[PDB]
Amino acid sequence: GDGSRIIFDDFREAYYWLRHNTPEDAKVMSWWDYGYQITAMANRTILVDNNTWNNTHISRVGQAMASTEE
Amino acid sequence: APPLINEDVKRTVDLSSHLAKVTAEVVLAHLGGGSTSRATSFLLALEPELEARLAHLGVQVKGEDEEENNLEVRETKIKGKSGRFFTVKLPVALDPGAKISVIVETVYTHVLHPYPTQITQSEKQFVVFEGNHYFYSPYPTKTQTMRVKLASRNVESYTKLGNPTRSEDLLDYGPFRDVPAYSQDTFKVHYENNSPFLTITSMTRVIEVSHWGNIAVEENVDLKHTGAVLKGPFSRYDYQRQPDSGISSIRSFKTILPAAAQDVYYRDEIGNVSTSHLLILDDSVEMEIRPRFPLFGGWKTHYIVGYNLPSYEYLYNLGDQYALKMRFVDHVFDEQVIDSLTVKIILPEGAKNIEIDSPYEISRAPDELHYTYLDTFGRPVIVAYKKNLVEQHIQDIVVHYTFNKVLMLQEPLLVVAAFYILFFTVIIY
Amino acid sequence: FDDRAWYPLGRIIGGTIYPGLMITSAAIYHVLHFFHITIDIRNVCVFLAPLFSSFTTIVTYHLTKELKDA
Amino acid sequence: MELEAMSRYTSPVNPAVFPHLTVVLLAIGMFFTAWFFVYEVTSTKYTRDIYKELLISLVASLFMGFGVLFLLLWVGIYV
Amino acid sequence: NCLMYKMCYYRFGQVYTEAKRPPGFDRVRNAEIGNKDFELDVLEEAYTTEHWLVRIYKVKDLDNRGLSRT
Repeated sequence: GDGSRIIFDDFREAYYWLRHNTPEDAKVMSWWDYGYQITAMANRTILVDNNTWNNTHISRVGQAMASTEE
Repeated sequence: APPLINEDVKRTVDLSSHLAKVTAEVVLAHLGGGSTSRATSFLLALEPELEARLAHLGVQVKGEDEEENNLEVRETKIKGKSGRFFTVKLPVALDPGAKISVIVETVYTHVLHPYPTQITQSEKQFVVFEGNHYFYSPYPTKTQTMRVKLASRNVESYTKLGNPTRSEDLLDYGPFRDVPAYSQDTFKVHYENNSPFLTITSMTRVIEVSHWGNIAVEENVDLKHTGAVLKGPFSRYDYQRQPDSGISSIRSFKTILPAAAQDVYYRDEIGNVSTSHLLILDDSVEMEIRPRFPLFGGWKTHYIVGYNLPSYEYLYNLGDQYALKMRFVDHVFDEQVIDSLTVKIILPEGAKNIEIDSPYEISRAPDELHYTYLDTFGRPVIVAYKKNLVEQHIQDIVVHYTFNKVLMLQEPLLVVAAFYILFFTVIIY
Repeated sequence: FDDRAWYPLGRIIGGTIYPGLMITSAAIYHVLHFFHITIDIRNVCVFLAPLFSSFTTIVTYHLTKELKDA
Repeated sequence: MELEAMSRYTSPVNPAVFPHLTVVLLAIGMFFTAWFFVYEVTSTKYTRDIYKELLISLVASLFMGFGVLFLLLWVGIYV
Repeated sequence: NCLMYKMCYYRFGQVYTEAKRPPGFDRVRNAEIGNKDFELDVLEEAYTTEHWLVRIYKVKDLDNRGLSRT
């Protein structure tokens, strides 16, 4: 309300937390938009990625996100 | 050796934070008769459980000139006996039947171990200390007492030798009497300690000096919260809602930067960190640093702080002679604890006859050679290492080198050729 | 061959990329470093686009001059 | 030869000065550079003289080379 | 009851998102979420960023006793 720029860094905060506080062989599941960001900033293994060269794998991730928790 | 005794000792053990300061007022006195020599020195000894963990030891005579009453100490080995020893040179010899009162100050590191080693957010932090009831010394001690100051009054268990008194957050022992030399009795206490258990696992201190009136210093800091390891989930919701949540967690710390520090930047491997609040006091640039995320025990973080300084705050000169003074290291926080510091000083190239007056012992590696914008010969780098460092090591160092008038003007002359030859290439073409 | 992405399939990088941008950036990086203008490679990447978007103004000048007049 | 008895040094080019020099020297170098290229592109096998090209190019080099220096110091990439 | 809804709105149901709005108001749907109280059974909340912009969960290891998670 004073015209100061509020900034939210939460993407880099989360990726840095991944980078330092998780085992170096951990696998992070995510929707394919964020695969380049996780791979670049967090340096962790990912399942799916922006270049959708395997639609079957993206579907296998969407099925896990859409399906019931059991 | 002449027959000295410790005719009185009063020990203060300060356990109020992640470090264990120990103070002994000792009235060292001479037992000998006049056939004995005037004793010029005395010995101090470290207990083998702790000698591995001694960060600093200092001694000064009881007297107001604290900056001058510091005595000279040397690490020494006595034949055939285990443990580190130190020789202290007195300012005046001690005659038969004279006495003097000296104060010994020591700081041990890592000697407070979390127990339990793991806690949830809502649990508190307890630590175990294992020290000694007695002044471990080569000399017998007529009488001594101990006062133990705890981080908080909530003492969980302690060792009851001598029917110690307890009041608020202090324990009071003895008096013990006629205690033999090298005597030991393992004092153990287990108590709540919520102070910031921070450890700098590694810092790199890069000092870059130019005769263009600017010295640029950068401190790569690797920081670990060594407290009790977090067990279970981190509830952000409970961390926001309740003030009790994570009362051991480290939110922020405040760094006291050089009074002159201009253009202070705080950044990371992955970009800027927009969270630091900087305040310019007349004596110091206070900087509050908030990490990207709060550290719960065994969480890690990394950051880079650097800043520019004017030359004439720290350089001194005598024509062709130049010498940088430095206060030895940055005040990242009070009671800061560092495992491994690497200091690099990058002189101008063509700096010659490099000599350094280290305040105390520091491992020195062979000079590297460093190349940057418009460098050809390369800047000679002083490299040193030391480990297990504490706030009492923010001492002074001076470094002396030769340099010449013309060499700065060489830098533009070396630029000009690159454009002249472009023009000549056009001509020839 | 990159085994940090598309786990457990991995991705053949050099077989599935257009390398000209990277070769350009690496060439400029090595040229600058040869003169010891030790620029960080991130800066070379960030500022690569303005440079060629400046050269395209001259290429456009000549391309239009050959169609019409200066 | 011990600390408090000695002297101290700083660059005689003071903090405030570089913004002026950089502008002046770069303006001059741009003048002579434009002159150089206009002379080179206009003149011809019968109408060029080496000694003029050499003098113009040497002067433009001197001024540009020192202008860029003071520019990089003004930026604060202290050499 | 899908996985994604349960991951997004875990605990969120009790947050006073606004002063004029009831707890559990969603700034983007402009709706008070329907299923406010539940437990996650195969995920534990590893880190939620300061503004909850990014949430990361740890997929619980297989139950030590061979019990079923229901």
